[PDB]
Order: sequence, then structure tokens, then C-alpha cells
Amino acid sequence: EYAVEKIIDRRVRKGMVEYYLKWKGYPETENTWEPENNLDCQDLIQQYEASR
Amino acid sequence: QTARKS
Repeated sequence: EYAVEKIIDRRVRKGMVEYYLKWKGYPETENTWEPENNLDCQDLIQQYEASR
Repeated sequence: QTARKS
């Protein structure tokens, strides 16, 4: 339900890919790990996954 | 360019 600024990092937890997100217009203290299925940011995921 | 907040 929130705009995503950028993906900071990626991990696997409990067999799920999770991304650590900076949320647009929120402080870095609000950064959270979210499971990949929670994202609708194809362009960011591909840009992250291509450049990592 | 959005995501759900778990």
C-alpha cells in the first residue's frame, strides 16, 4: 500500500525471497523487509537483480 | 512502483 523508493538488499528467509525497502517519503528508520510477493515493482526488482 | 507493508 505504499510507494517504494528503492531496493536496498535481498535475502531468503523461511524459503521466501525478501527485499529490504526504502519507502518513498519515509525515513530510513522505516525500512522493512518484505516478501517478494508484496511488491509491485517489476522495474526495480529487475534493475536490482541485473545489477547485483 | 509500490509494495504491501507486512
